[PDB]
Order: sequence, then C-alpha cells, then structure tokens
Amino acid sequence: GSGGSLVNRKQLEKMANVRFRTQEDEYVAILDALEEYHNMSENTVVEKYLKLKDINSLTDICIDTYKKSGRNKALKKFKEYLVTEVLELKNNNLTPVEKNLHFVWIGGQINDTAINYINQWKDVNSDYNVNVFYDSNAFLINTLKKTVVESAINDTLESFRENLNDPRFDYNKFFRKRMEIIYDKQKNFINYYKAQREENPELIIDDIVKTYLSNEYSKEIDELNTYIEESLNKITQNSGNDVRNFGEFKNGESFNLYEQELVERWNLAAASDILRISALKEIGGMYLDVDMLPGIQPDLFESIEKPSSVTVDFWEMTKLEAIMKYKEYIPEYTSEHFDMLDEEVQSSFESVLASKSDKSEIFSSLGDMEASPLEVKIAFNSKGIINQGLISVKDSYCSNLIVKQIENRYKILNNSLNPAISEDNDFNTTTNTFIDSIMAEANADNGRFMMELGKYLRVGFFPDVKTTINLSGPEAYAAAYQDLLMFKEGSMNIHLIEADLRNFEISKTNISQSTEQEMASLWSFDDARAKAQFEEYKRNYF
Amino acid sequence: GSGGSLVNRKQLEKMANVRFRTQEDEYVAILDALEEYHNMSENTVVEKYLKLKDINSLTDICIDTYKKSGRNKALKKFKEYLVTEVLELKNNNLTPVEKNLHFVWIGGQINDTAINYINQWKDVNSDYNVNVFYDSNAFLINTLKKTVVESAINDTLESFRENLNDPRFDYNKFFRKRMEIIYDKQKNFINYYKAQREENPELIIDDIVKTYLSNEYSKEIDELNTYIEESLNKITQNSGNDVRNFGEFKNGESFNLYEQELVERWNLAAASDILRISALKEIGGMYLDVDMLPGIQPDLFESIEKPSSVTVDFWEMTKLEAIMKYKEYIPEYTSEHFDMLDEEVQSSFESVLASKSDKSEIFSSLGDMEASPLEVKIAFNSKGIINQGLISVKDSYCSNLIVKQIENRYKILNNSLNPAISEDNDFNTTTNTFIDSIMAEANADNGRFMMELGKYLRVGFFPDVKTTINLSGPEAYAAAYQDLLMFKEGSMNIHLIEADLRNFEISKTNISQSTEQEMASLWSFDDARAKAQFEEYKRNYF
Amino acid sequence: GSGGSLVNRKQLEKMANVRFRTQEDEYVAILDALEEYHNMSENTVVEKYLKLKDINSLTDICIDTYKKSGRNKALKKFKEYLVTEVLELKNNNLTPVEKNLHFVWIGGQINDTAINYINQWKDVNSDYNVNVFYDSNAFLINTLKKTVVESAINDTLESFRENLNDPRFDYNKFFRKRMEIIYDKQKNFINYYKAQREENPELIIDDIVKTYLSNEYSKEIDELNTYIEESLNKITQNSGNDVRNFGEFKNGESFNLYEQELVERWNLAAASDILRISALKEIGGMYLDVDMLPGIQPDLFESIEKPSSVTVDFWEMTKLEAIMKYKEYIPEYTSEHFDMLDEEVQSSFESVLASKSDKSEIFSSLGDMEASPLEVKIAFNSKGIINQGLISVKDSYCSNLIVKQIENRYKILNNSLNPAISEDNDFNTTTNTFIDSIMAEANADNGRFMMELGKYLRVGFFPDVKTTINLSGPEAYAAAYQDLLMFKEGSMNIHLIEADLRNFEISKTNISQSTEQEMASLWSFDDARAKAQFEEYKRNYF
Ligand SMILES: O=c1ccn([C@@H]2O[C@H](COP(=O)(O)OP(=O)(O)O)[C@@H](O)[C@H]2O)c(=O)[nH]1
Ligand SMILES: O=c1ccn([C@@H]2O[C@H](COP(=O)(O)OP(=O)(O)O)[C@@H](O)[C@H]2O)c(=O)[nH]1
Ligand SMILES: O=c1ccn([C@@H]2O[C@H](COP(=O)(O)OP(=O)(O)O)[C@@H](O)[C@H]2O)c(=O)[nH]1
Ligand SMILES: [Mn+2]
Ligand SMILES: [Mn+2]
Ligand SMILES: [Mn+2]
Repeated sequence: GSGGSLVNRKQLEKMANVRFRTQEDEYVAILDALEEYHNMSENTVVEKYLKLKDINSLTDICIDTYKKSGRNKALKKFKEYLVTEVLELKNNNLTPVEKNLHFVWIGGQINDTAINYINQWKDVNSDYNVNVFYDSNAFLINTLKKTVVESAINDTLESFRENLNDPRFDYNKFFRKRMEIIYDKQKNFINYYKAQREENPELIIDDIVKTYLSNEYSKEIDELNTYIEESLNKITQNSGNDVRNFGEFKNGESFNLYEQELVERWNLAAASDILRISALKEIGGMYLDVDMLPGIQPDLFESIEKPSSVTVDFWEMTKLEAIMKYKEYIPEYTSEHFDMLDEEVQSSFESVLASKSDKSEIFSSLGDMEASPLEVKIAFNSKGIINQGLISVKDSYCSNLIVKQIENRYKILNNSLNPAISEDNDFNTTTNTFIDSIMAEANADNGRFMMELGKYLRVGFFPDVKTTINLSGPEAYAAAYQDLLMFKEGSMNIHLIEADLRNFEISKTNISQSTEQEMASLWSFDDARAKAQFEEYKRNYF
Repeated sequence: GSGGSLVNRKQLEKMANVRFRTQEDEYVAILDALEEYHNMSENTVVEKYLKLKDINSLTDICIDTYKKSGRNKALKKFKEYLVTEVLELKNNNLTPVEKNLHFVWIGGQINDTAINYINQWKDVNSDYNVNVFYDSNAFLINTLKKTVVESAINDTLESFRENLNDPRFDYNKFFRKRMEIIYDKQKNFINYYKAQREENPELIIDDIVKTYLSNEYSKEIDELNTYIEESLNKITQNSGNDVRNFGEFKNGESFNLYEQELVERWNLAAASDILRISALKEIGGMYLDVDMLPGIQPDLFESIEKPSSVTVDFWEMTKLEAIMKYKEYIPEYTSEHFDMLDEEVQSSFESVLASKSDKSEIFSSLGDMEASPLEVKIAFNSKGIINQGLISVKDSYCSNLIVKQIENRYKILNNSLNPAISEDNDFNTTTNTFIDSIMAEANADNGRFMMELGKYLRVGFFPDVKTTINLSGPEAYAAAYQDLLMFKEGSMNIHLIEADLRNFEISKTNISQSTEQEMASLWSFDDARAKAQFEEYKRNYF
Repeated sequence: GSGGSLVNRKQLEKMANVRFRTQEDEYVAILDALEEYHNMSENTVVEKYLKLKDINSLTDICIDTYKKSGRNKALKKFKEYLVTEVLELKNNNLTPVEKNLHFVWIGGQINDTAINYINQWKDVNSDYNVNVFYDSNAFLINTLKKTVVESAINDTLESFRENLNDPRFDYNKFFRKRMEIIYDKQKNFINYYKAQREENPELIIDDIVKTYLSNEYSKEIDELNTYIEESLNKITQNSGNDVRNFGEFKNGESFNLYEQELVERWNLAAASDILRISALKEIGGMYLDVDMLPGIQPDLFESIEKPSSVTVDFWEMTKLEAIMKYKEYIPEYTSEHFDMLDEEVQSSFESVLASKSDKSEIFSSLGDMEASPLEVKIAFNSKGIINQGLISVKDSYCSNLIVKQIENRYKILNNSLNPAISEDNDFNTTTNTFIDSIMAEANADNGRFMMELGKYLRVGFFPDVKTTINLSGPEAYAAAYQDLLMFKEGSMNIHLIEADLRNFEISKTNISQSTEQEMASLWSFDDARAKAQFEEYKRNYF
C-alpha cells in the first residue's frame, strides 16, 4: 500500500489554509475524500483511480463555487498532483498480461505475405496463443468493393472521352464524378441488403453479396463459392478465430458499428480498428497489424555503426532486409535498400548475420509482460501514435474508455448522418446536408474533430481523408488518455502533447515497425499521387 | 411471467410500419430492445423498469433523429404504453413491507402530547417495531432558536418605540428588521460553531450550544444539563432510536444537509423531512408525522349519517373528538367541535361509541402491508400530497429517487448560496446576492422551483415561505414520481396532474389525518396572521 | 564544299527506279532540285537548309500525289537522309558566337544574391560583354502584384472565419475565391491603365502604378520614388542594359506580348522568357537565368570519388557548396548538404579545394564559342530541356523559329482570350468562356497544347499550371526544333524524343546548374505544398 506523491489531508490543509478564514461545506469535501483515499491500501488500483476521479471533480467544484477564494491557486496545483498520482498508480502497480497475440483480417481471403509475417511471431513466441481473427459471413466484402469501384472508374472515364483534353476535367473532377456513381452503387446494394435481411433474417452477408454480383455485375456464383472455400481453409489452417464465435462482441453495442463499416461502407480498415480494441477489452493481450514484424535483438547488430548520409529509419529498414536476404525466411522480401549500400558493409552484415544458427538469436521474444489495468500501451511511428501495436490487460480501464470513445464518435456521426442518408438524394446533396447538420451541432470543443467527420462519405474514394483516424483510429486512443488524465469521459478535442502520450508507449524494442508492407501501407493518398493515378486510368482505356 | 399491456416487437412493427420504407439502425434499436424486455420473466421488477427506461430513451431518439418520419405519431403513442406498463408493473408485482413504524422528533425535548399520539399506534400495532428517532447531539437546537428569535424581537420592538404610531413601521418592516438581527445572531453562532469544531473535533453540537448560551445570552449550563438528561430519559423510555447509531445515514451524502438545516438554520421541520425518507430507503416501513393518529374502522360509525350544513372534514375531525371524550385515551383532547353539535346526535355517538369494549374495536390496525419496490406511497391532504404518511419497501426505486431529488435541490441551493454567505455582509445584501445568482442559473424548467428557493434565508422568520416544501418536502416527492413516469432523473418542474399522483396514494383508511395537533400545525403563516402577532408583540413590551 | 551523306540525283534515281515505269512531272521535281542542292558549295548553310526544306516538301507531294507508287517506301527513306543532312549541316559548318552574356531582371529591384551570381560569371569571363537587362518603365510591377495578392489573401481569409472548421472550405476553395478577387483587382488596374495611357500617351508604366497604389492601396508615392531611384542606381552600376534602348525589340511584334505578361498579368517569368530569345536573335550570345553559376573545372575534383548512398545531383550540389564555405565568394551560401557529409571527406575537400590560389583554377571560362547559324543550344535539367541556358549565334534560323513559335502561340491565346475578357464578367464566367472557345478551335494536333493554354488566367495564383511553359517556355523551343527537323513551321504538338533534342544540348560542363537559388526556384507549386500554405495563411490572421 504505497502512499505515493499525493499529499495527505493535513498537507493539503497546509497548502491552502489562508489566514483568518473558516472551511466551507464544499472545501472539507475534498479533505474528507482525500483522507479516505489514503486508507485504501487493500483496494484495487482501478478503485483508487475512481476515488481520484471524484477528488479531482470535488476540487474543481470548490474552485468554481468561489472564484475569489485565494485557495484556488493552491488547489489548481493540487490538481497537478492527482495526475502524477494517476501516473504513479499506473507505473508502480502492474499486472501480468494475458499471452495472446491478436491479428485481424476480414473482408476477403487472407494474403500469404500477411501469413508469413504472422508466422514469424508465432515461431519465436511458442507460449503465446495466437488468434488471427476472420469473418465467415464476410469473405466477399472486398471483392464487392473491387467490382464496384472498378466498374465506377470505367463508367467515369467514358463520360469524359469527348472532353479528354479539356482542362476542366482534372483529377479532382474525376474522383468527384466517380464518387457520385460509387455512392449510388453502394447505396443500391444497401437497400437490397436491408430488404433481403428484413425478408429472411437467416441470410448471411456473403449470400446477399454473391447474389448481388450475379444479378448486376454478371458474376458466376460457383467461382465465388470456391473462393470462400479456399479462404476458409486457408484461415482455419492458420489459427483462425471467427468473430461470430466471439459473441461477446456481437452482443455489445460496438457491433452495429463493425457491420456499418464492413457491409455499408466496405471500410475494412475501420472495422479492424474497432475489433482490435474490443478484442483487447474482453480477451487481453497484444494486438498487431499484420504488416508488423517482431523486434530485432538489441545485441545482434550493436557492433556495426550507422552511415552519416542515410537516415535512421533507413537503417532500421535495412536491418530487416538483411535478415531476409541470407536467412531467407520470407519469399523475395525486397532487397532494395540493402543493394543501395557499400559492399564493404554489406559483407559486414553477411558475415556477422550468418554467424548465428537459428531464429531465436535474431528476433527477441515477448515472454512475460506486465502492464497496469489502467493503461493500454500504443505504438509510435514518426508522426504520433498509431494503433498497429496495442498491449493491454484484460478489461483495462483505458481499454474500456477507448471503446466508449469510439462508440460515442459513431453516435455523433450517425445522429447527423442517418437523417440525411434516409431521405435518399444525389451524393452531393446528401453530403451538403450531412455536413450542414454537423456544423450546427458543433461547439468549440468538437470543432477540430467535426471537420474531419464531415468527409466520412469520401473515405476510401478521395485524397486527404483522415475521418477514419478520428473515428476508430489514433485520435480516439488519444482522447481516452485525455479522459484518463483529465478525470473525465467523452473528451473529443485533444490537448495532450507528445510528451504526455509517451506515458503509454509500447517499448520500441518489442515491435519492428519498419517493415516492407508498412512502407506499402504508408503510401499515403496524397493529392499529387491521385493525379498520376488519373493519368494512369486515362492511359488504360486508350 | 405476465406480459402486460406493453406491445410485442411484431405488434409495434405493425403500429408503425409505413409502406415502402426500410428500418433504420436507430429504429431497430427499439425493436431489438423491446423483444428483450418480454423475455425477462425471471428478472426483478426493478430490472424490468430499467429496461423500459432504456426503451423509452431509445424511442425518443428515433423520433428526434428523424422528425419527418411518419412513424413518430405511432412512436409518440408507444411512449404512453410504457408509462402504463410501468404502472402495471407497480400494481401487479407487490412485495411485503417491513413492519416498522417510524417517528421523528429532534431539536428539543419530546412533548408528551406527541408521545400520547405515538402510543395509540404502538398499542393497536403490537407486531410493528416502532422507532421514534431522536438526536443526542442536538437537544438544544430548539432552545437556541427560542433564545435568539425572542431576543431579536425584544431588540426590534425597542428600535421602534419612538416611531410606534408612524405607519411606515408596519408588520412588514418589523419582520424585515427582526430577520436582519436574527441572521446576524444566527451567523455569529455558526462562525463560533465552525471554529470550535475546527479546534476540537471531539465536541458535539450541544456542548457548543450550551457554551454559546452561557457566554452571550446569560444561561446557567447546569439547568440545560438537567434538560438534556430529562429529555434523554424521556425518549429512551419511549422506543428512542438515535440517529448517531444510524451511521448508514451519516456516511451518506444527505447527512451534510441534515446538519445544515439542524445546526446552521435551526429548521427542525426540514431536517425531519430529510431523515424520514432516508430512513425508509435503508430500513423500510411507514413513516408518520407525530401529529398523526391511526385509522378509524370503516364499520364503527357506518350507521350514523352526516349533517348537511357542516363540511366533511369537520365530520372526520369530530369522529376523533368523540373517541377522546368518552373512552378518554388522551388528556383533554379538545372537545370543541363535538360541543358544536346537536345533543340528539351527541347521544347517538355516546351510545354507539360506548357500545365497544377495548381499543381494537375502535382503530383499524395495519398488519400485513404490500407495496411495489418501485413505489413510495404518500398521503393526500385537501391541498395536494403531503409527506406526513409515507409507506415504502426497503430500498425502493422511488425511495432512492426522492433522496437523489433532495440531494440535487440542496446542491443547486448551496452552489448559489454558499458563495454569497461566505463573503459576509448584511442580511439584505446577502439575500440580494443569493437571489441574483439564482436567477442567472435559472432556465425555463427550474424557474417555478427557483422562485421559492430564493426565500431560503427567510424560512421560519417570515410569512408565505414555501421554500422548505420545494427542498425536502412534497415537491421533491412529486418530482421523483415524474422522474419515474418520464423515465428520467432530476426533473425539477412538475407537470403531473393530481390524478397521476393518486397512483401513489396511501389508502385513506390507514391514516386518520384530521387530528387536533394537525389543525394546530396547519395554522399556516398567512400575511394577516403575522400582523396580529406584531400587534401582540407590540402589546407585550407596553 | 562538303557533299555530306545526302545522296546525289543518280543515287536517288537508283534508290527508287522501279522497272518499266517512266518519271512523272512531279517525281523529276525532286531530282532537278536535289541536283541543284549539291551545286551550292559557295552558298550559305542557311540557304542550303531552305533548299532541303523545299526538297523535303517536294518529296512528300510526290508520295501524296501517287499513293500507289512503289517508289514511296524509298522516298519515305529519302526523307530520313534529309534530316540527317540537316544535322550534318548543323554540326559541320560552325560560326563564332558573339561574346555576350545576357541576364534579365524586370518588375522590381534587382536582388543582391542575383548580382553575386552574375559577378561570378563577370569575373572569370573578362572578354565577354555582359548585359543585365532591366526596364526603367517597370520597377513597380512586382510591388503592384505583392500589394494585390496579399490584399486578396486578407479579404479571402475573413470571408471564411465563420466557416473555418467547415471541411468544404479547403485549400482548393480558398485559392478559387482568392483568384476571383485577384482577377477583379488585376482587371480594375488594367481598365485604369488602358484609360490613363489612352488619355496621356506620354505616361510610363510606373507613373500609372504608383498613382494606382496611392489612391486605392494607400501608399505614399515618395517611398516608391526612393525605391525606383535605389533600383536604377543598383542596376546602372551593375552593367544595366535598358529594354527601352533596345528599340529593335519594341518595334518587333513580340513586344505587345512582353508588355501583356508584364503589365496585364504581372508574370515577370513570362516576360523574361520572351525577352531572352528575342535578345539572342538580334544580339547573339549566351542567355542565362540569374540563378545559374559558371562551370566547375573537369580536373578540379577528379581525384575524389562519389558516395554510394547519396545521389549524383546531391554530389554536384555540394561541389558548389564546398567552394562557398572556404573560398567564401558569396555571403552565407547555405552549407546545408556539405554538413550532411562524412568529416573525413569534408577534410578531403577542405584540403584539395584550398590547394588552389585564385578563381581561375576553380571555374572554367567560356572563351571562344562555336555554334551553327541553324541552331540554338539549350540546357537540360533532369526533367527535360530548360531555357535557363541558351547559346545562340546572331540571327540564327532556330532563334527566329523560336520567336515565331512564341508569337503564334500568343496569337492563338489572344484570339480566343481577348473576345472573352472584353465583355467583362466574373472571373469564373470569363474562364468558362475562354476555355469553351479554345476547345472549339482545337484540333488533334494542338490538343495537348490547348489543354494547358486554358489555365492561362490561373498562372501564378494556382497549383499545377504549366501554361507559361507552353507559351514562352521550353515547349516552344521544342516546337522550333520540330519545325527545323520536320522542315515545317508552326508545329504545336511535339513528337520529338529526348534523344532527338540532345542534338541541341549546351555541353554540361559550361553551366553549373545545381545552384542554391535553382533549388529555391525548383520548389514546384505542388497541390500539397499549396495546402500547407493555406494552413499557414490561416494561422496568420488568427
Ligand atoms: O482487406 C483487408 C486489409 C486490411 N485489413 C486490416 O487493416 C489494417 C491496416 O493495415 P495497413 O498496414 O494496410 O494500414 P496502416 O495502418 O499500416 O496504414 C490491417 O492490420 C488489417 O487488420 C483488413 O481487415 N482487411
Ligand atoms: O421541534 C420539532 C417539531 C417538529 N419536528 C418534526 O416536524 C414534523 C412536522 O410536524 P408538524 O405537524 O408540526 O408540521 P406540518 O408538516 O404538519 O406543518 C414532525 O412530525 C416532526 O418529525 C421536529 O423534528 N422537531
Ligand atoms: O522578379 C523577377 C524574378 C524572376 N525574373 C526572371 O525569371 C527568371 C526565372 O528564374 P527562376 O530560377 O526564378 O525560375 P525557374 O528556375 O523556376 O525557371 C529569372 O532568370 C529572371 O530572368 C524576373 O524577371 N523578375
Ligand atoms: Mn501498414
Ligand atoms: Mn402537522
Ligand atoms: Mn531557377
């Protein structure tokens, strides 16, 4: 029962006690509660936090009640200690985490390059129970999108032809016309889906998909049935956990959202950004994106020194490439940046790298893992946090918060979107309703969030759309931390600085982030990259 | 497992289902939840209510989300059923109540006329465990007030003398000048109390009181020590439960309020209006005001008929008076209205009344008592409900609500009052701060409540002050019912009509309300009665 | 009198002569003309070219007249020889070029960093007569733009405020709104200018500018008069040639265009892209952009070897940086990329670089220069050709062609634009007229050009606008080469491959292109860079 930095009643009395002034009904409130807190040795760390929560709230009443009170400045300082005490609770009182590596891939067949990445973990970590999530009901979501978007491109290009050299028809006008069609196609499928399921509530997703492709886009069903069969085998053989078995999630409120982004929006990224944390909440372990690889040993390459010209992320990227050239664990893991090196140092790798026998000497394993029940550790790329590496304890207080954050965001989204979408109109007129309504219900807190939310329809068919990040992605995790440290719930605007977020960083040595497929994930839909794609599409038909 | 009037999923679908329109993410929300409700046979009545609560809330989202939806008018009607279903839950599924008569008397020595009233209950109800609450710490609150107010009157009258026939110095100007002094005296005692308790946190209330009277108002302590001793004996002998033993209440949040109205405001009525419901919540039984008497038998006087001229409340008042003339259970229970009768009918009573042996044939006993865990039955005088007769089951859902109502009201009060009182000023300048701040933090809901709250300082030293009723009294109980039926929490403005409140009426036959002391408690501080008191005070000194 | 590769009459007869077929009136046409060509030893190289021109034209008649003729395939091959013969004429028969370095800077005061770059040339090349062109009439064009665009940004940002978080108001919508204002301001100045000059045809540009700034944008004239005076001194001292003295250009047709881009569009880049070639045509020498620096010696750094990681353009960029660190010819020429190097090789430079005395050992001079009267050599950056380095002989045949190209392009522009602009309307409605009319008068040759031309209004106030390049810039020079080799005049679509253009490349060793200011000029207005500027502007006002 560590007392921590947090001050004792008598100390706080000494911190404030202004001369010739009695104690109020509302000031003693803090003292009686703070005294209680220090007597909670036997109680859980989470129960200690909720007592701080109440203390924090009690103090900000006492400063708001009397804004004259000279105490304030001291009580303003007392708030700081509470934060530190929360951090001290986090770090000091740790619990063993459940040894469960989680992966997720839904919407289509699992790719082999993904499985190769998974196996790397699975090999070195024999003790961990790996669970690569999938969805039996939805193997044809990805192919549904693929068929539509491509069939929407073909239509859009032909609408131009007679205006191909006309400089009004630029990349912007193209995607805008494409999305107009994509929305119409995507919506049509929805109205079919929400009439087929309304008719026969024992039809799965795929059954509606395959039939939709058959009638409209002229696809033979038997070819799809071999695909789903080939998929189900491939995942089942590779430690496949179905989401339909995980009914704890389906019974939860976040499921509606999972399906929404899966079936209605064909946003697999979003769906997977939900499932991952909802998994950690109810199972406990480490979630990884499939593009991730395990940590290289600190020692392995401690003798070699870095070049001056090349950057640090380039160095870490080659450290990985070196492995896959000589030990050859993965088929043709590009040796691009390794062949952009000096031959003398290339041989330095070849020599020292081949001077180890098997895989245990290469990659460091996880083994025993400790983390607080208040925290959910998260990875850091160059540009902030990222939800590709999530350590968590079963039913963590943060893990909860993060889900409640996601739930509430989608609440605000749907409680503005669903009105607009229902009264069916053209894409453009829908978007101009959806946004208008958002801006009405948008204060000076959620302002910075709401901006991004307004682009929600455009997610995946437009450049520069960070909406999905503000829904199921990093922002939410940031908010949850703010919820923690501000002793509140449902913070939407983030005012936490990088340094504050570091308190929840998964140690860098556990995850080798600088993989090939992550640089393929990091393509980043820049406005410029879009233009070249338009030129490429324009090349195809002619 | 009674289904009740509440409609089944498929019925509600049929109620709304508009032609050619699909079901939304937000409409199915009701259906999936309503379906669940009907499958909760094994669950508690309270758990059923919370499921209705959530249903009610889900429906009012669905109507607010889409205000075009033609469904609305049907879903507007679905809300009505939910209320009825709550009422059907209340009435149909009953539980035996704990056989505990509760009485309360705090602030001073218990009066004998009060004890005589209590014993009447105690005699006929042998099975019930009676508990007459008291407070050992506070026997001298009432005498503290008595000493101050009287010493404030004496000062006020002498300030006039040289302006006695001047018509500016009316009853209004008198009480206004009196209160100005009373506040100053009352506050002085507080600053002493909150410095003595701050100095020696092992001093009780009385110890601070007796010393305050000794130094200032020239009272011999030993005379008080005989008073408190004579009191403690008198209550202990008469089934005395101390509030200091009932620590469950002291640990609760409502205790601050109990002391506030006891020690700071000397409002015994308010303190007792809090304790009564907080008792019912944690003990369960029937609370009665001490001025109440048990129910006369339906049969006893069924042969006699009423006069045409005299009113119905006069008849019930004499029915009681008749008992105490001939059977003589209570010393000189005024035979006023019985002697304002025809002698022929006087003898009709004398004859038929004396034609019964002992007390069991007179007063009907309570015996076994059933009530819902959702409800807290309350008495009805001529002018609405009244908290003089409260049946309740242990930890009722209403009993909770009522306390949470009282808690929140005092929250709003103190969160405006305590700012103003702290920066000590003249009474008038304090009141004009306290109110100003209330009117700032006052919307169109709490408006009607807030009005009365602004008179909080004047409670007990002014005519026409209904504040205490809007804090710890009826209004709160009304609100709690509104909270119930509107499936909300923290309703402040009441829109329930008498008929709606009847759903929580304690059957009239259980309580004989028309007692002597209740007509003495119903004096009602009218502005006119005040004037005559001023004239009476003005008589005294001259 | 070199005969060259071109075949003699009798040879060409042997090339075609199909058996049993007489020679036509139109076939002998080539033979009689080809025979003539070979007898023109005494004639000028330019006169030889025009004879090839006529030959080329005669042959393509003979193949078009009779499309059956089996000769065609041989005469198709004869066309190839003519091209080669033109190239052989170019290379073999050379003439000394006039030793005149030309620079240009108009619109505002000449910058010191520009002058420092110029002096580098001027020092090492003592024999060359340098001429830094300027315009006395227009020193305030740049400040006119600066005042407008900035005053248009300020207006545009304030139009947002109440929509700052609304995601409709993106970077695209900003510039679009800005340009709408900029056009209105820019046009207003024009209508004033073309009414002031119409009134008093002895008023210069500046006099109209300074007055325009005084009345509208609240500028004190005397501050401008010191600016123009400070400028005129600064240029006069640094080998300043005025364009108003060069009346040979003013009398030419291309002058209208010079003023158009100067006074009407405030496009200094365009104006300078015209003057440069019109200078070479009538003066002869080497034109350079001011951001250019002279060639580093082949020998100087022949001992040092390149790193493997860093790119080749990085190496050439540091070669320059190295000079300016130790020999220190120019104030704080950024030592960025030199400090991103290995210290061992840094010292390799420091050592070997400081092992030379004065500047002659560093930079290679030009001295005597030979080039054909048919050619105008042009520089090559990574992307393609570039008009930053132009060698030419006085009144070259190419130098002519290039001007005639520019003249004709602006013809097509104005003959579509001036109609639309005259009937004054909103910017948008003007642009939608201007383009519509272009697309009407646009065949399958000029198609690729016309696209870019339609963005002519947006030049300088929008991202991704290559119009100016297709008017006065590279494309024109490419066309002129196509005009040469296709024996045509007024080719608009270019079908020349990089390899073909190399025939007119200024040897790489003469120009050090990889300067600091050129990397500053190569910023390239990418759509993404635009967004960050919008965010930066949005930061400023708030
Ligand atoms: O068809 C797909 C593709 C991706 N994903 C999920 O989307 C995540 C995003 O990974 P990626 O590297 O593509 O995105 P990043 O976050 O690295 O930009 C993956 O981890 C998968 O869980 C999925 O569920 N289905
Ligand atoms: O000195 C006193 C007088 C009254 N009461 C309480 O106040 C209640 C109100 O009784 P009364 O009939 O005087 O008031 P009413 O509500 O009828 O006006 C009583 O039942 C007691 O519980 C008390 O605590 N102390
Ligand atoms: O205010 C200015 C700026 C530039 N220029 C001319 O524009 C040319 C373009 O040089 P820069 O390197 O800025 O452009 P880029 O390299 O992008 O063609 C310069 O050489 C100058 O002759 C000019 O006349 N006035
Ligand atoms: Mn990735
Ligand atoms: Mn009463
Ligand atoms: Mn440049």
